[PDB]
Amino acid sequence: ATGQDRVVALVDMDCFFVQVEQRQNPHLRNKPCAVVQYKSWKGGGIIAVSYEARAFGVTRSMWADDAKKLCPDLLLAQVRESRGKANLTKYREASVEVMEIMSRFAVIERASIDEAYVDLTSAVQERLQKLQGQPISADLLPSTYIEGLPQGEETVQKEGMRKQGLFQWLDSLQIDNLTSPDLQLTVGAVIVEEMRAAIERETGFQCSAGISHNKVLAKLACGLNKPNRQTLVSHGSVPQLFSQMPIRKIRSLGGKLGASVIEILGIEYMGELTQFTESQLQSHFGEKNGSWLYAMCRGIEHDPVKPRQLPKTIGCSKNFPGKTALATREQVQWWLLQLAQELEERLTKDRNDNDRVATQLVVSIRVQGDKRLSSLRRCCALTRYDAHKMSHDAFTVIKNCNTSTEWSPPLTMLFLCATKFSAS
DNA sequence: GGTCACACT
DNA sequence: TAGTGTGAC
Ligand SMILES: Nc1ccn([C@H]2C[C@H](O)[C@@H](COP(=O)(O)NP(=O)(O)OP(=O)(O)O)O2)c(=O)n1
Ligand SMILES: [Mg+2]
Ligand SMILES: [Mg+2]
Repeated sequence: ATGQDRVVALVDMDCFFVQVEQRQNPHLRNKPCAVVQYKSWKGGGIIAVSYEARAFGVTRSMWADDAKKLCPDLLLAQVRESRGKANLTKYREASVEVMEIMSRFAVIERASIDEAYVDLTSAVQERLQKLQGQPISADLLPSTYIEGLPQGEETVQKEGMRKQGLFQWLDSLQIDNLTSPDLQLTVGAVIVEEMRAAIERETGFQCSAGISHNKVLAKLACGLNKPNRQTLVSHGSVPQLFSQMPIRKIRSLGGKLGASVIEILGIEYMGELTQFTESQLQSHFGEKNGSWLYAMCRGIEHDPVKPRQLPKTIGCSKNFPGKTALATREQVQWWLLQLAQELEERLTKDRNDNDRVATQLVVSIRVQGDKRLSSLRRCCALTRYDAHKMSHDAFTVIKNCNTSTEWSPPLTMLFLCATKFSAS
């Protein structure tokens, strides 16, 4: 196939944590902004950045003190601290607002706290049926961009260029054909406009979206015209788009695999992948990766949009870097208890909200000087939503790790995760 | 820094 | 694992 079977959208909130704080605090609005956690060290780590702030070069993971140097006026919203650790409840709850709205339109997959994939194939056919032999107006796509267009003097302005590109696309469109993938993408884009308007109107949160035939392309497209804009990436636009597209850009090619792909094949762009036979790619990167790469560089992916509105696992973690590493048994127990308590609060709310219970508890830790995020992973049955029992059980699981009332080596990280959810 | 999902074997 | 490592937000 040409992988034009489905219409898929990825909707991603623009600087989400910042928006949540901005909505709550009007003074932050339309200003260089960032969300930080753990203010005491280096002003705290920046985890979210407003677009005004990004203009000053402020970036995520940048110490607030350093960010201040770039942007003296930068406004900061602090992640809530509960029980001595960052609490992300406000953002999770804000995420639910967005997810619930999106769920109304189509079957959604929660890719992250601030984004979800949508399969609009069914919705599109019905809408196509609803409007018959009906030409699609540009007004229905006020925030839509057509990648690769315009092509072949208002062009000086970005909005003018967007209008020209959109017009070229629409004039080209043949609406008398229901089957056409481009038409389907276009109608899908119309719905996404409606979906995004509903999100903004109902939550006050602005978002961006990518409309394409698969998840990878939808995701890539979404990023192209952020913020507060949606981009339609057609099948035909892929060759030109991928021709200069760094391999790392494609989802899942951001890490080692992307590097090896680049390193082994001596190429920099997605498009260059077309040269190679499927076997060739399979030989270097194996059976699953090779097939995925071969199809993907051709704008073809089959990964389905999973029907998962609600997350699979609920986890609590904290880090005790460097000196702060826990070197006493009582210390480990107290922190396990703090994690367990928050987990219990989240688990209990989850059970009431989602009608399910977690049957398995996962405990993960890191010892100092270990190069691995997890020094050890251990699991024990989770039979009660009791923080004291859970923390007590977790200690039992990891206690042996200690080497000779004091803990050695000191623990750099503690992780608690509830998993294996069951209906209740 | 804190949470995720998932492909391994 | 069951338990580890990858890639993501
Ligand atoms: N390393 C990261 C990346 C994201 N996040 C959190 C904070 C973000 O606001 C939120 C959403 O991630 P994101 O979509 O990658 N970025 P954000 O929404 O902030 O800005 P956009 O670029 O998407 O407009 O998750 C995080 O906590 N740690
Ligand atoms: Mg976002
Ligand atoms: Mg995101």
